Amino acid sequence: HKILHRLLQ
Amino acid sequence: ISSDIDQLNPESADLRALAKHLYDSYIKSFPLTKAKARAILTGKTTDKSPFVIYDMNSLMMGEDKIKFKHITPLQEQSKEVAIRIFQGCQFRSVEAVQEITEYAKSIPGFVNLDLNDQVTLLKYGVHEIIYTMLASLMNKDGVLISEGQGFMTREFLKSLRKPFGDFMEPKFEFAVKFNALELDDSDLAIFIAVIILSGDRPGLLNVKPIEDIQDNLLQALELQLKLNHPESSQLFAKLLQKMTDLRQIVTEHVQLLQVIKKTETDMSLHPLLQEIYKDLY
Ligand SMILES: */C(=C(/C#N)C(=O)N[C@@H]1CCC[C@@H]1OCc1cccc(CNC(=O)c2ccc(CN3CCN(C)CC3)cc2)c1)C(C)(C)C
Repeated sequence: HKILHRLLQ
Repeated sequence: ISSDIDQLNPESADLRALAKHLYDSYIKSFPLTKAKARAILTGKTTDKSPFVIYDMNSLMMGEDKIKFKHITPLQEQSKEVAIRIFQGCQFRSVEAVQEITEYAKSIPGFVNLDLNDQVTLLKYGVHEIIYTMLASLMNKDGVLISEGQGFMTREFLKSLRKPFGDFMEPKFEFAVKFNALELDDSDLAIFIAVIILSGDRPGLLNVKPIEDIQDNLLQALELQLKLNHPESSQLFAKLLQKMTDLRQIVTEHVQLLQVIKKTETDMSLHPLLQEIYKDLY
């Protein structure tokens, strides 16, 4: 789930 | 106990502020409003009309001669008709996620949740939200594409080869019923928020804080619909049931993407869509 939590930053 | 007996619902003034706050994010966050999309579709606009794709001749004239802001991946332009069209859809989906995620930050106390919870919420939410927003771009005839520049017929899409012919009909089926509710961008703003904040999402560590926000938003939405659509009673109810149909579209969507993963080596799913579909239903 790496790309998502990038965008949540 | 006088404090304890404040089991009552928050004041409307606070909710309307929440409604307005959400709306602004929505306007800022997204490229195409329903209000805008409707202008084009009903023809009430001096904006350049959109190019109608109803067959191959139309499609080829579009690809060849018409200028489009949204295009099929350049690499993918070599491909079969049914692949290209869909690859272009796939690309616009990628952007929608970014836009949607930006919007979710705006929701009061989204970031104040656990990121394992908070990332899960988006994983399941986005497609439900995409299908909800797509319906603003649809009618019974077809769908607006590339920021209103093209319009592509429902029947053309059904004339494509299996399994792509049947791909979009269930969205059309939904979009005509959803659009019958006659919602607008100010209603949609809150409703999108309601979709994301669900305690039914699988693998959620802290349901209680989420359920509390959703309750906040359901209260906000209920009032917004009361204020905005006096004619239709139980619109709140009727609207909440559409969440069912959204789910069903999304599950069927993934189940057809299984076929695509097995059926063609040359349809390549984007790394992000792949991430979201990985371990999903
Ligand atoms: C689009 C669907 C298909 N197949 C489709 O909607 N697919 C996905 C379902 C769930 C996510 C995807 O939709 C993402 C999306 C978000 C916002 C807006 C749209 C509307 N579609 C487009 O704007 C669009 C853009 C480019 C192209 C490619 N074409 C450009 C014009 N000429 C050159 C032909 C190729 C298509 C659509 C989608 C279709 C039913 C339209 C195939």
